[PDB]
Amino acid sequence: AAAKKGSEQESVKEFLAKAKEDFLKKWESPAQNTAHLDQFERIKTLGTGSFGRVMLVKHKETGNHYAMKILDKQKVVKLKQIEHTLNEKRILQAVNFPFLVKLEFSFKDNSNLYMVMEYVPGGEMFSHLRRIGRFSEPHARFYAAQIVLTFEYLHSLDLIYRDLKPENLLIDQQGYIQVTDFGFAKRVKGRTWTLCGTPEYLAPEIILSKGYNKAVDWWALGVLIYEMAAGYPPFFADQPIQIYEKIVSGKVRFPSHFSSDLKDLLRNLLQVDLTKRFGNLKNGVNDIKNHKWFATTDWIAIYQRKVEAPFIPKFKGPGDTSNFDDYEEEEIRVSINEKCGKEFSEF
Amino acid sequence: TTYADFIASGRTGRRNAIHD
Ligand SMILES: O=S(=O)(NCCNC/C=C/c1ccc(Br)cc1)c1cccc2cnccc12
Repeated sequence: AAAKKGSEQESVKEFLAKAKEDFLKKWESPAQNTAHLDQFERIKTLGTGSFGRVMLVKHKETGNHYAMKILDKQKVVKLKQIEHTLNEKRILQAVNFPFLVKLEFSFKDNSNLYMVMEYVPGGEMFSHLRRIGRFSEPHARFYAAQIVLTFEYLHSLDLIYRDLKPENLLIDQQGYIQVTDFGFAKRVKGRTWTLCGTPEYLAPEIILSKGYNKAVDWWALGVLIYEMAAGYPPFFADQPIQIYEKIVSGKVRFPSHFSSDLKDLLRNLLQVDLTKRFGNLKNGVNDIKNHKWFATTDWIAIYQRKVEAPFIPKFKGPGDTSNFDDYEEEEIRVSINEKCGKEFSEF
Repeated sequence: TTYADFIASGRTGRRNAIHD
């Protein structure tokens, strides 16, 4: 089944060729400077990172709500994330898939870069997962199927995503996944070397400074599925170094409640040996799609959003943020002097 | 239990990406 090249495979191939045509046009001529800060009313912070924050905003002219990522150019420079930030915007403006958050506008001012994306009101998978404890296998399977199709899409465009984790997956009003955080996404044919990601999710080849490819995203998928079904990651400790020792050791233990199909899938994803890792073999993504654990999954129905979600987030009208944690707010200051102009000229 | 060890650990909150 995993090797068989049936008519279904040709349909996927057909779809992906058209998707690549659309992507390359936007890749080669990126949208730039498509809004201004004063067009948006800033409401509330939805998340924070090392070099900025994401805030709920309201677009004045339409009344639509969006999630606006505000990046401090000076902080980006100090953390040596200039190229990664250029990658993030150039890639996100060019992609189009039902499980990828849309970038609606982007622009910059003297101080900051801005990416205005669709607001996804159901909150982070992380929040729901921690609160509930763990997801059932059918629940985790539903989410995992979306990541599988999303990685099939991204990878066909020569993109590596490199930051899969529940914190970067939002749940929409239909209970479907929206992948956010393209900060480490990169278009690369062949090999790359940057040590980036999140410790619990890093493939062993990343931590061992080997040079790596899209197979790191499949390993990260193994970590995500494990964490969703177990309630904890397959490699955890109090400090990152300790996590890395676990990751490289080649040993993984599964909760006693894991189905034997689930265990088998995870052994093939959390496979240190690249000649053996699912997603990285002659059959590519089909080794995953045709695994026993996914027997009940109808891939076309998932793509079409026809499958009933295992839960719908509580929705209390537009602009409601009760699915998100509260963060300290800080006034956006725009310097009277342009910072780091040369470095971000293409943004 | 592994779950109890996880809940008692310092990494059950949001995990930051590593840059440098
Ligand atoms: O609030 S988020 O940021 N949650 C997803 C990632 N977890 C929070 C991390 C935020 C963050 C902000 C700035 C940097 Br620099 C790094 C991380 C977030 C990001 C992008 C789009 C969103 C759409 N709707 C709701 C939230 C959205």
